[PDB]
Amino acid sequence: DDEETTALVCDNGSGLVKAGFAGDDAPRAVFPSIVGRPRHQGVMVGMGQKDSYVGDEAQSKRGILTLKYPIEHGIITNWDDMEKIWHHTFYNELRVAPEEHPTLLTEAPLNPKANREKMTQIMFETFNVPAMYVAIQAVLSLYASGRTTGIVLDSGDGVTHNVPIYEGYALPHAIMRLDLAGRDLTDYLMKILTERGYSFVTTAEREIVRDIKEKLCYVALDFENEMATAASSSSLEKSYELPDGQVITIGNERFRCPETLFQPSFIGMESAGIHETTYNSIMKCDIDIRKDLYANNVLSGGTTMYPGIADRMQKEITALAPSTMKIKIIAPPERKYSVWIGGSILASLSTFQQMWISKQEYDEAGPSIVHRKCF
Amino acid sequence: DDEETTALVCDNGSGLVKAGFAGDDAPRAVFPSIVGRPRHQGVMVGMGQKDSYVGDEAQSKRGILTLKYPIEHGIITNWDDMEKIWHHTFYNELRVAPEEHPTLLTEAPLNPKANREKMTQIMFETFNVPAMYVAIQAVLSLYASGRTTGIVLDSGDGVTHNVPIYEGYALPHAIMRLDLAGRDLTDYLMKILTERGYSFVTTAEREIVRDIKEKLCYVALDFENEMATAASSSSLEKSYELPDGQVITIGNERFRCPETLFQPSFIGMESAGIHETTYNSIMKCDIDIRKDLYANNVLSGGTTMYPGIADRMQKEITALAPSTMKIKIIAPPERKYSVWIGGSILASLSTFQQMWISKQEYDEAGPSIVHRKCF
Amino acid sequence: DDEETTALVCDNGSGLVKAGFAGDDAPRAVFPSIVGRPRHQGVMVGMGQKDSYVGDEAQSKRGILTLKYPIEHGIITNWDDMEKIWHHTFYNELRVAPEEHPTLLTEAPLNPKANREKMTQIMFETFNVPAMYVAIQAVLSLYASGRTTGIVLDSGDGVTHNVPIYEGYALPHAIMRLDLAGRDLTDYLMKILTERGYSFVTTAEREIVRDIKEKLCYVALDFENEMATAASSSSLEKSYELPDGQVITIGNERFRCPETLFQPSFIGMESAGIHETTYNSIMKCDIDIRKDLYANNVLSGGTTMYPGIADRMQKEITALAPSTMKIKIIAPPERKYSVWIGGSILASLSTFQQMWISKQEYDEAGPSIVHRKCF
Amino acid sequence: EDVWEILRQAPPSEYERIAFQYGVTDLRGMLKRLKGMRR
Amino acid sequence: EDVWEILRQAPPSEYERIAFQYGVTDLRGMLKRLKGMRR
Repeated sequence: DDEETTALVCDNGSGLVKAGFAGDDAPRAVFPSIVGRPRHQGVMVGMGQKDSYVGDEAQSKRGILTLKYPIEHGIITNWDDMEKIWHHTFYNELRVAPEEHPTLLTEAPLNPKANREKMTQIMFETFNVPAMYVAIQAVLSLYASGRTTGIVLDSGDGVTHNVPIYEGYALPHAIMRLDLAGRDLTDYLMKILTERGYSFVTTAEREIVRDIKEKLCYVALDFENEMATAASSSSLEKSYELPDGQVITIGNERFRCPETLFQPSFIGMESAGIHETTYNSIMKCDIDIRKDLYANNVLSGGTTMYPGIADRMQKEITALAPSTMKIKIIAPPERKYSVWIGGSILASLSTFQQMWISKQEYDEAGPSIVHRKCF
Repeated sequence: DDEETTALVCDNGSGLVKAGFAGDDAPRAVFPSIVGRPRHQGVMVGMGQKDSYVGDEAQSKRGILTLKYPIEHGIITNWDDMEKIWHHTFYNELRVAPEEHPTLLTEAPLNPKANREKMTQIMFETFNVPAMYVAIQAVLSLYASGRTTGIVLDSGDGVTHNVPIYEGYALPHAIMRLDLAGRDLTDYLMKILTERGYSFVTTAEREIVRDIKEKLCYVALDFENEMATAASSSSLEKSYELPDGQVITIGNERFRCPETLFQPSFIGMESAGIHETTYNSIMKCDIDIRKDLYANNVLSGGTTMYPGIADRMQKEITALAPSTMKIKIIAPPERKYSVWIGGSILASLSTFQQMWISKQEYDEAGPSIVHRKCF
Repeated sequence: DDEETTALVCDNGSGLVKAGFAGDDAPRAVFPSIVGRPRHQGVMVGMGQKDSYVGDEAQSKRGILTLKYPIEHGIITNWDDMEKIWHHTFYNELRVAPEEHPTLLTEAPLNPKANREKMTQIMFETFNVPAMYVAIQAVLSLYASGRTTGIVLDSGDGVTHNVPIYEGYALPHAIMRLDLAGRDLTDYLMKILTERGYSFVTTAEREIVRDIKEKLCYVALDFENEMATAASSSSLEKSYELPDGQVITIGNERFRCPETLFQPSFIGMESAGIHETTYNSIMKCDIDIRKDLYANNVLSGGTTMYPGIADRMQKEITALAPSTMKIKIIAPPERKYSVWIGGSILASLSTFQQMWISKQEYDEAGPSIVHRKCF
Repeated sequence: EDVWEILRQAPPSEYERIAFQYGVTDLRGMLKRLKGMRR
Repeated sequence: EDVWEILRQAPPSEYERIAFQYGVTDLRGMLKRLKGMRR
């Protein structure tokens, strides 16, 4: 009931799927990437008691309903889950027919192709959108950066990569992921608080804890003197209302959760901190890109929204970088949407509709089409 | 929008193409003789990302864009490269129509004719300049010498010849080239520094190194006692900021790069030093020209701008010349432009427009015209 | 408890250090060039839990113990590591006193001198061997070639050079390295398989992958038609038991790993394939050495043990060489040991003990002695 | 700024160069507002 | 072959020339066996 169409800027933010349209300004879709199973089935009159309306309601059904990401590790283990996830989107919050609105597709690297293959065709058939098109979440933020040169640190919804770039020019060779997910920090948090006097395992228990991180948990630039600070610093020694109504008390954790992203020792991970991932990437970069980086040290990823994020970023790069060069990490507050924003841009980039995944193109070349000279 | 015309003093300085006009005073054109290829193609929105704007911008695109001389060995392997090189010139920095301004052409000897044949016609057609005219870079410097008698040592942008001359009178028989190019020294530098603790291969890595030579690398008159000096002389033992921001440290190289022009052993070349090329030339010269030389021992070639250049020149010629005769090598600081300068002169030499390559003359005699009784 | 001595043919094969004696036939020493760190320290009764017994046991301790080459890039970043590496050798597998057995030293070119300086003296002091002596791994293979004329392609344990030679006569100028290391191929393998559906980063994970290459990964002569072959060729479509017990499935990789040695594009390297390194070297060689090469196109390097190695070698050289000349690359199966073998020869070359590095000679001239007129 | 007029008169795609030259990392945004206009 | 006797009677070092003349790129090997004998 309008003009040609609006592409469908649909973004499965590693934790939440989110979306608006091309040229949109706010992803009108935002919500958990989980599926939920009740256990008991009190014999209840009537119905309306969905097994799997997780979408954005199920957390209302938290507890009885369990949790399921399909992309769990940024890895879609299952799709029909994600399938009706989409339908939920397109028909409850998108409440919109795919068939007539184009969409760009958000993806991180490292995906075996058939993931997209399948998602693509099924999006055509179940969806018959006018045409689709995929795009690396990483790249999406990248344009969402608009500093076409320099790396971006994408530690976002639950994701992590380094994205060296140079007026659009990025080196995949130097490009990397950090398996870390705010979920991961979640984990160690459960570890600590529970062992520290708490019994905190349950799905929405994880819900509360992630809330805890994203509201209060932080990091201090330093550790060891920061550690001594922790040794008696009462200010941090603050209890937060546990959403049962309890007031969970909090101290050194609030920061000792995230910081391990620089020391997986705490996650015990063999890996290395985000910063020196950045730095070894940059060293991989050409000789004097490095200053480009320094001006383009773009962080990305809201869960990383914590304090000092750059504070460290810079301090350690300093600790590693030649003071000769002047560093500057880049991180907007709005890093969640940034990826959405740049996707809204690209897709909304009228001079660019040639790229979208047409039903036909697939049809002639099936899904495999998607791969060469297209994604 | 002016009077008759200004000839187009266009000079492809063996490393950089450069140019002004007849009667000009500074080649308004100066820039690298390279072509540049990016590799990766991060899928980048929009465009403006030229494959091959090397000209003077590409070094901005260094790293991703690779390097290509067409005249690589003072040998144009390819032309369309050099073609758009010209157009770049004439339309961005010359930003000027060839068709209405004459031009003299800069060339070193040793060129198989068709090189000029092709360059010529295409310059007419693509260019329709009022008329062109070629001239040996060597000779161009020669008048650029104005000491019409005596040899000139042309080790310039990247070139090397001896140019015995005598009130304009030069003996091609005695005339010679030294394949050496500041690029060559570049080479051995990479060899040494890299093996000496460095990993220095990349195109613009070569860029930095050539910069290094032309800013700091030198030679000391002597070697072996100079060698002992090197054995502990801390003053030379100076590190220079690597344009990554590193400070490349420097010692014996700064001089052990160029000096091999007298001993290709280091380049392993079967050839012999520049000096005794001079000397065997001169001995070829008539009996008493030699003193003419001695007053006319004109060096040419800026890359040879290093210390002591004459210092040796004289000392070894001494070591070879009869002290009976009094030597004097000749080398202005401005040896790059010198060639341009003398070309600006000749072409600007009004009493001389008869020589220029007219469209027609070619037309009737095609390009082959160029050869006899003309160049 | 025997006659004069046996020189100590000790060979740090770029990946493994290996050795026998002069006149030996099999390097009785062979094992990884890594160091290993556990992480956690479960509080474990008793001891025997070495931090750093990597040698040949640590891979038993793989996982908990991490990985460390000292020569990582054929570049000894650290020595005490390599120091006790030696001691391990000399006292567990060599289990032998250095002080009384001479040794020749294996080295590739490109080493800043002090590396050998230090290794040398410390070998005397910590080792007091009767006398040492170093020798380029490259040269060592060279005699190990015994075709004293012709280049050798040394892409071995993890190394890569071209070694033009001519009855012992080699041109360093024409001589080159290819940074590529079977480790590098390892890399791209991890890249691919992981992104292709795998999560393969861990040190011994790299262990498995390198095993994978050296057991199954290959190359097909051709690519693009070979590519179509890959497009459906089920025969290659073979899964191999992942040493967890999984059976890692394998297809196009098994070959798409190594082949990039001819196209670093895949490693993204600016460099060029091994073959045309050979060819530009040879062209550097004198006019008619080239046929010498063609009979002497000696490959070297076991990791290059893959199929077709020469198959391509010849086909492309053909593609470049004049069919006038007849090519023949040379590569024994036993290329690992070859270098050891020729070293065993030289050192074992009785007519040659004059060269060995005597304690005294050093003593009077310290280490710097090593350099001139000796190595 | 003139980035407005320059980009409107910028070469069609190289609004890239002009926006990011004049500090507009939100060429992204320049076009996205231009798209809320042209979306 | 006679390479055995020739090399034993070859000029001391130029076993180089004789071995590599008679195809013995393993002058290396010729001496290494001669060394397992003389090692």
